[PDB]
Amino acid sequence: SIDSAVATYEGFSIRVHKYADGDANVQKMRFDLLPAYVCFNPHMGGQFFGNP
Amino acid sequence: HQFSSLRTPTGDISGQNKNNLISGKATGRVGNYITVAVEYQQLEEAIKLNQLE
Amino acid sequence: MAETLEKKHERIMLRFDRAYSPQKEVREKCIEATRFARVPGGQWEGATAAG
Amino acid sequence: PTSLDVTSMTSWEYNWFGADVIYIAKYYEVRKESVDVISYRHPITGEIAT
Repeated sequence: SIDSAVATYEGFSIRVHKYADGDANVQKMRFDLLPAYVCFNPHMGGQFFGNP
Repeated sequence: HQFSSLRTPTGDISGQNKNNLISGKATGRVGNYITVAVEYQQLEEAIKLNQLE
Repeated sequence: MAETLEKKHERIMLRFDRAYSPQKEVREKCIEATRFARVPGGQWEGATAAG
Repeated sequence: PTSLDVTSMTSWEYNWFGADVIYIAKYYEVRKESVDVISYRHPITGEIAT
């Protein structure tokens, strides 16, 4: 139950946590995201350039 | 404002440092008068000056 | 303004995707409920082959 | 551009897949204003009418 929220940006959700240090009177925040990549078949893509 | 991001294998930022919040401004100021002045004498306007407008 | 029917087609496709995105899981539950209630073998789906 | 009001109320134990919403608010006020009333006093078919 730490002050937390989700922010939206064109179909992407990000989690913001608000936390603080009581003794030093400093208020801090953090934005987080965790991705995951996969490559199904290497033979269905690549690089193309203009041939001479 | 612009920000930079950290990249960690498990999400540790305790060791590193955070972003700073530097604020900048653009200023605009006034220039100089654009003045144009003319003068002529009473007899000149009495005899010679016509179609002054 | 999209005079051609081609340009109106991808707008329709985008609208279909936008409509399909949120209302996806509720319809999954509805389909699962109907299948569970009526299909003769639908009460053990998800573990048909276990051994 | 599009900007939404912030409430930080929901997302409280709930997954998100719908990311195409913008929150817009209607705002009602009540005020005391000075207005000028006009009194039409035509005797025909009733006379007092403000």
